[PDB]
Amino acid sequence: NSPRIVQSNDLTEAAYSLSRDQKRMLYLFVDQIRKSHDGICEIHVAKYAEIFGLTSAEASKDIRQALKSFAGKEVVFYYESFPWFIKPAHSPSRGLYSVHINPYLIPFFIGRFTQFRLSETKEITNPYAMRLYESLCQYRKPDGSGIVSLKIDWIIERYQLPQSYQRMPDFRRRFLQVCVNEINSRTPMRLSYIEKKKGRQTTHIVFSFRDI
DNA sequence: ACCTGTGACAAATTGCCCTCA
DNA sequence: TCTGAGGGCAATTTGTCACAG
DNA sequence: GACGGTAATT
DNA sequence: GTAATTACCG
Ligand SMILES: [Mg+2]
Ligand SMILES: [Mg+2]
Repeated sequence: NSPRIVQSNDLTEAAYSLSRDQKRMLYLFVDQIRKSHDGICEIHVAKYAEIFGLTSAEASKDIRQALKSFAGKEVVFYYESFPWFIKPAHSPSRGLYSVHINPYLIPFFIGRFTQFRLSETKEITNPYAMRLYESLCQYRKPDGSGIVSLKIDWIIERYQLPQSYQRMPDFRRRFLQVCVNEINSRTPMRLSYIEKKKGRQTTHIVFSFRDI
């Protein structure tokens, strides 16, 4: 049974922009941190490859490029911004990377919490769909169902959606429908929604879900 | 002016393949 | 030989915007 | 490369 | 023929 990720709701609702590969690595960091400290973590290429059904080569490519793409990335808890890394990653041994997570991030990870097993999200491709599945997990009930109304502006400012998704039809076509379809095809969740409006503008999205 | 969706194009990402220390 | 660090790809997805209703 | 199987050399 | 350590090859 795959690793049970838990995280403070403050991270689920933080403002940041990470790729799929970066979020994948981040889940393992959160797992390492929680089992305890000082903040120094490690990643093995071959274990990553086995976890996500990747080759060693493509695993190596994903880790390396995610890792160099962390530089300058920042995290906002609503309104405080932090860098993810305080030192570049580096490899003491072949197939092994050592990373220095900002120790000031530790209390935001382990605290009003969100939890999901890693197999639920490891087939998801779109990172915004990972964000959506995390925010839905934050409201899930023991039995596996839930319902929540999210404000569109808050979705855009938390997930840092790109500017053209401020136009609602592109928001619908390239984010909402794709990430709902992905969740429904790639997780053990079954998700539906309906739109809440005010005048001509759509202001919130109401998600209902149950477990299969 | 506001809303919706679709058609196109560009930019990014994906799972691939190959090569050599 | 088995790893993994590189070097590439075509097909597909994602981000953007012009245009009609 | 890094590691271990296998022949080779004392 | 054996023993055992070793260069090196895959
Ligand atoms: Mg990859
Ligand atoms: Mg999709």
